[PDB]
Amino acid sequence: VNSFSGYLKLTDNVYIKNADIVEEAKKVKPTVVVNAANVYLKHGGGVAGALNKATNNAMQVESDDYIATNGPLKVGGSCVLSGHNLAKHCLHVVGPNVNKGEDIQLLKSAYENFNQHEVLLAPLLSAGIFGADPIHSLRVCVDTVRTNVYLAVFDKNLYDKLVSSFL
Ligand SMILES: CN(Cc1ccccn1)c1ncnc2[nH]c3cc(F)ccc3c12
Repeated sequence: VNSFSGYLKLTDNVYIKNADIVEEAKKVKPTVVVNAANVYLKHGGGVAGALNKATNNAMQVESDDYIATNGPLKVGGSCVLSGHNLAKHCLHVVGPNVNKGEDIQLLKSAYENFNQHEVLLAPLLSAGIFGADPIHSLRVCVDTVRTNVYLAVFDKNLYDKLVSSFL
């Protein structure tokens, strides 16, 4: 039993809700919140900008030190950093950005990072300003993640479409 509330169950291990991931993170305090990161951990907009703003820029400060030490992530890769006031940990995952021409096949590799964590609160990778089709992202999620994932979808219209079109 966990504290996630109001989710629709899609499969054995995938759940979905219309929610603001920032507000869901602050209420749940999950062990892991997933950020929709880029390779530079520059949290300027989309989910990343919202999560970083909610940490009063502490996420960005920590991320800049991470990059100065380790260099950029790989597209499809991830790193674990602090969850600050939102979660125990933040798993920064880099899905391909279609608006940069990155290979959509890397979306599966991106979701594989979720399997290293038993339970996660996450957005749909490569959705929003990353330019992928969220229906495809949901399909890859369901077909790749085996651990328990709670997907927060900000846009109510999109959510209804994701639920209604799910196979
Ligand atoms: C993937 N996105 C955004 C998105 C874009 C297009 C269609 C659907 N969703 C999110 N997903 C879950 N929670 C979110 N909180 C957000 C707060 C923001 F200020 C900006 C973005 C998000 C956000």
